[PDB]
Amino acid sequence: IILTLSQGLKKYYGKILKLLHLTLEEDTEGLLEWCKRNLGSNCDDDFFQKRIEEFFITGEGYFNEVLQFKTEPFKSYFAKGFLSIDSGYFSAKCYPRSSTSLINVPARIAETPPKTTINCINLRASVFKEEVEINVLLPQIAVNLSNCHVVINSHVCDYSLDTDGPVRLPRIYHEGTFMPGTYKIVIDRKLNDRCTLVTNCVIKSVLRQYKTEIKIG
Amino acid sequence: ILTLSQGLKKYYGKILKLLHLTLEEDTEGLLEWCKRNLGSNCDDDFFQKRIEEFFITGEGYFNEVLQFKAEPFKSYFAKGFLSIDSGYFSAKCYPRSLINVARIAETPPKTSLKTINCINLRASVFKEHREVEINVLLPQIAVNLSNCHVVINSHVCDYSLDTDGPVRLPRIYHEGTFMPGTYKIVIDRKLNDRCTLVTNCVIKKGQSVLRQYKTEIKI
Ligand SMILES: *[C@@H]1O[C@H](CO)[C@@H](O)[C@H](O)[C@H]1NC(C)=O
Ligand SMILES: *[C@@H]1O[C@H](CO)[C@@H](O)[C@H](O)[C@H]1NC(C)=O
Ligand SMILES: *[C@@H]1O[C@H](CO)[C@@H](O)[C@H](O)[C@H]1NC(C)=O
Ligand SMILES: *[C@@H]1O[C@H](CO)[C@@H](O)[C@H](O)[C@H]1NC(C)=O
Repeated sequence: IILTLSQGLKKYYGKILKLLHLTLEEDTEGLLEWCKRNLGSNCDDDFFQKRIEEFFITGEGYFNEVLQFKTEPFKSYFAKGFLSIDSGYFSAKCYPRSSTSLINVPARIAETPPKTTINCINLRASVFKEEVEINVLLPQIAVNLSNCHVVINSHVCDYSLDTDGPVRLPRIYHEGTFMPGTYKIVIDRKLNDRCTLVTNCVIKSVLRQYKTEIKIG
Repeated sequence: ILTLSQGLKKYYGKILKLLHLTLEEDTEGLLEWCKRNLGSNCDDDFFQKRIEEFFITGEGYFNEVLQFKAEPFKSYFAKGFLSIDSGYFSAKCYPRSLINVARIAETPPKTSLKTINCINLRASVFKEHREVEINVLLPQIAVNLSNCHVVINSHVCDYSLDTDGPVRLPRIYHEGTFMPGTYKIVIDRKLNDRCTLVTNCVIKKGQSVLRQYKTEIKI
């Protein structure tokens, strides 16, 4: 029943990741006693939501691994670059606002007449002979992966995805829903053979929309 | 003739001198290292452009030679930051992946840091361990250290200083002189006993006229 320091931290990280809408499952059993024994405060959804908000926006100086700022085992506050929120089943490298100097979340675009090296206003494809990166500029327009293993980078949180379907982006709640403005999807060509991305390619100052299936390898 | 590592350190030395971070350099044999390894000329124009592309208009990946896009620097396996280390001075410079750079009136204290009432300075003491940070908000107004060893952080480049006098900040040239918008000065109290920082404390509604009085921060 009693949870150790690392186990309680991993459960704390697991719930924070689920509120970020990065994972679809969680394991948060036993977190109430770990908080009231180490943190000393309640760990309800309000506590976490405020912690996520304070971390990604309105950040102030240093913090701790429990994502607490200040203007017993987590009182050292030797963290300002980034924080590695790792629950054991899914890891994420999240960057605080203290490192950055997120949009406030749309419309549906009309249809234009190929669905299968592209020419999209919303997509930027780069090929490094060293991998393939497909940067997107319209994060609300989704890019569903299929039979793929990617790592997506951003200015809010970097992490790797293998679940097929819609890409899960972090979403902060502070007077509304805040989503990143743009994210980049890197794909290792050397296991990713049958990887297919289905997206909506945008053609031009009115914009147009047509589906396309971009496959790598 | 200079080896690969030695040529890189001299390459870093010239970039550091152009950044106005160091006052001395060792660049003898650097042109031969460039035309033999880089394949391009290594004049002040070449370096100035490399500094320009690195700190502004940066786009994606680069190499330790500050080039963006047997050729030992064609793999472009470098992201995040670059450690410009010449052997005599190290600096962790971050690419964008800067202000453009007035006199304030005078007001009538001459010396703790718990209270300095400065609009230009934000003094924090981290009892969280053993360190003192004095954030500055007006980089043009200089803070001269005396008998001190600090490490200054910024959004352009982190490095440590021990030379007494004005703090040396990076300066990028692109249609003008660009300096960082704000820098942080950390001081480890646990060798840094005789440290004295002399700065211009800013005192005194939106209609408030701006004022200035000298102050000597003792640690
Ligand atoms: C975000 O947008 C919503 C739109 O209704 C608005 O109500 C809210 O105040 C905005 N929040 C911020 C922080 O801009
Ligand atoms: C991604 O999947 C969702 C859910 O089925 C779908 O509505 C959307 O159209 C897909 N993406 C594109 C670009 O079609
Ligand atoms: C700085 O001033 C110079 C000289 O007028 C100008 O060319 C340059 O665009 C300015 N840069 C910024 C960022 O204001
Ligand atoms: C620092 O040194 C310069 C040297 O010219 C001097 O003018 C200035 O008054 C000193 N103090 C400050 C706060 O800059």
